[PDB]
Amino acid sequence: GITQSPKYLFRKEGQNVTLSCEQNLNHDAMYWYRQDPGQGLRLIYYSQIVNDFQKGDIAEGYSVSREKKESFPLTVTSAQKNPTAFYLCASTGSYGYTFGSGTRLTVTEDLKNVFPPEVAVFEPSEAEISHTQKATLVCLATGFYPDHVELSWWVNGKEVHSGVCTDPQPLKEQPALNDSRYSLSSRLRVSATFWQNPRNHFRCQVQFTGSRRMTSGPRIGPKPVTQIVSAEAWGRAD
Amino acid sequence: KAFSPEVIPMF
Amino acid sequence: IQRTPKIQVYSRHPAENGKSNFLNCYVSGFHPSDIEVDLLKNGERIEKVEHSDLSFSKDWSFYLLYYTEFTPTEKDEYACRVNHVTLSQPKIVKWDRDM
Amino acid sequence: EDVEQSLFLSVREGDSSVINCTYTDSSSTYLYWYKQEPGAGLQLLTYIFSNMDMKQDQRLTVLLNKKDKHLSLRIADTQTGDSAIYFCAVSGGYQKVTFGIGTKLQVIPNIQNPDPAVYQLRDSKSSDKSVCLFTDFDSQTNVSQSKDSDVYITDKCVLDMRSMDFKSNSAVAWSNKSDFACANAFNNSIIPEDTFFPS
Amino acid sequence: GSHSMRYFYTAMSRPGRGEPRFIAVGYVDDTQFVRFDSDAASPRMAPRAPWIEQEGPEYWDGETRNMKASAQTYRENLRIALRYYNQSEAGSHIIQVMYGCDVGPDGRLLRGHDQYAYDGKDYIALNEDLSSWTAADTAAQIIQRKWEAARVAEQLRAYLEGLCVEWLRRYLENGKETLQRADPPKTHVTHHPISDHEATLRCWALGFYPAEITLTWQRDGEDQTQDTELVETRPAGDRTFQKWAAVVVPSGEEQRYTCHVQHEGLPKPLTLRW
Repeated sequence: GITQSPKYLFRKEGQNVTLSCEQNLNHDAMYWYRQDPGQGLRLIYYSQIVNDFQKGDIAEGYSVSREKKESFPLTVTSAQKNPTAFYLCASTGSYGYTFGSGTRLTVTEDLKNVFPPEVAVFEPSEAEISHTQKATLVCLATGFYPDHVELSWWVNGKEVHSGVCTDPQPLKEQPALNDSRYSLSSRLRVSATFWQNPRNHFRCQVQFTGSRRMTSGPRIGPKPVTQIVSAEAWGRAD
Repeated sequence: KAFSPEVIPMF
Repeated sequence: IQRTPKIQVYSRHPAENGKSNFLNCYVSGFHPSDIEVDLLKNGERIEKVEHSDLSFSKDWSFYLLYYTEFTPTEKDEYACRVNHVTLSQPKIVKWDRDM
Repeated sequence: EDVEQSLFLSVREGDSSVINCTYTDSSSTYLYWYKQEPGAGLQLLTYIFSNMDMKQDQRLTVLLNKKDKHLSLRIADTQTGDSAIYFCAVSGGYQKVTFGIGTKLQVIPNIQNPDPAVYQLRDSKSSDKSVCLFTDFDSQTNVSQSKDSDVYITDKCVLDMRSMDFKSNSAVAWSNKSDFACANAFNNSIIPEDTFFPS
Repeated sequence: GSHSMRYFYTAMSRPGRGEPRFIAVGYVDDTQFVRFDSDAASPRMAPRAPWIEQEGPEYWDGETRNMKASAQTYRENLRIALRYYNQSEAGSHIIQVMYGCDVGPDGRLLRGHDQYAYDGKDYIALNEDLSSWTAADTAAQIIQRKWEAARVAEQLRAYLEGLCVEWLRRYLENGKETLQRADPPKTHVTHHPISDHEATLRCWALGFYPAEITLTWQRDGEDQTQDTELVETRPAGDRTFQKWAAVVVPSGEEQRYTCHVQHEGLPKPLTLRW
């Protein structure tokens, strides 16, 4: 019913950003919340009807509009010294709320720290195969910042969901640092015989959401832009 | 005391 | 759609000349709610005049009680003057201490 | 308004979980449960009016003690997909809701025949600096953070081979050190028997 | 079927003048206990009966926030009605709302109520089953479908079966001295000569509570309905009520006429002569 795009957003300190929220549910009322660790859901702004907006509990530095139904775009200014949050758009028609899938905003001091992931696949060990008749592949996405990745596994050109486990949480390369780069691992486990079939193709794919066109980059390294990084393997017959 | 609707009785 | 006000003018207690009482004008059965009610003493409009809170009967028509504190005598005469969209001109209903 | 719920909560798969909530205001006549997968939105599960003692929907049962201002959610025969954050919420009307902080519910799968082992995987591409995999351990096993700073070890996570109807735990370790060998890459922690295999 | 609680809302659009006026009033039986007017300096739910004053500040705050919010609801409902009926935005219109519960002597629900009107005519009404709606017209029919889909009945049924019943029981206990002690009428008969042959006998009932009363005239113990002038029951102003009944009677023949008074506050039905 409600769609929020994009799923991740990245902005330099002191720069306006408008988050998108669209609905096909025909509800009158829509709402904007934020969610932070060690805190639940704090209201920001709400709109019971088109052309009307009311401040929530924490509006300091936010602005919204409602000109049509269907849509309720939030804008984050140089609000607090903490605009980094998970933002959830919501609507009501009958008891309770319908929620969008949320947008993550990360606001940084400076872009010097943004990096795309490096992606590598690691092939199953011969021993696991002999001991269990199962084969576990492993994918590592390393050195990325911010933590805005979507990792997926693709078997013979189509995304798989069965047999896959991806870390719920990234590892910080250096856990003390605020702006540490990140690592994430995933596993795909298949039958021994499936991995042993050399016509089976295995691709680990990492969508990274980084910089856009109109973000300035002076570093001599390539600009860490929104991109897909992949690594692959074919099956090994014995 | 008065009725306090969760869901507006909107026409 | 449109209903014309019913009117009763009366006192809170049986009228005794020289004693303190209240003078009521109960205006009921009307629609819409906009109404002008004035109490009169010898043709003159009384100033300290209050009313109850707008309410309505099962048939959606409105009622109101207008009242003022007063001392009846035998020489003074009282009335209620009502105006409303359903009316040609203001209807004046005289106070009758026996009704 | 002030709603309190346990951060709490880990149950075995097949057992029954109960999540608790209390609220302070008598005007809270609309009471709710939502669940959230981390990274996604809240999904409405139940609502109840303060009028009612209990309400049931499939595997979910909500009881309310209006006197004790106490709301509970019972999940019958918990499954792996029940693992999530659970939020009670209360409103006095106009959807002016107060959400609790949320209760993270962890559903532990029963590993049928555990075969805890560490394996070494080779890079499909370049040479060395590769990964070790600790898998098939039961769900009591901890798996601890890395002693060394240049060694990365992940949390355990549960993988469901649905076609085979087979669940299993695993944790992944790697390092750029050459004196790093899989033999004792996981040895830095508590529980199971011992370690290595690879041929 | 001893008791009832009732709330009435009046929402009056007045294009040209300010925003639409919103007035709410609450009753237990025939006693007004509460009042809200969106026109006041600072709009607040305010007491109108001694026994409600004992509710604390958070009762008053909660009721106030509800009324301010209910104002907004009906302010918008006026605009929707304006569209459904294709009316000029220059015209003044009125939405009215009624709801409440009836309880028996036991304190148990007999039935609930929730009806809405537009410009003095029925619009939509909750059925007695508190689960379904009856629309008065094709415009209200759209509302019914909206309210059906949004399941608006569920919350109303919960209010009426629960909070409505429980607060009414509370109020009847707190105000028992006044709400549960019926004040019998004070009755007298007056004589008004209209000529030589005829005089009016007027039978008075004064200072009674509740409003429900029966006054009848008999001649030689037989009824006189066609010949009885009845006025509508009217408020005294002090929370009590008045009524009178009159019959035109021949002179000398006054002793054959009897006035009969029934009211819950009298131990027995009265019989009065001049």
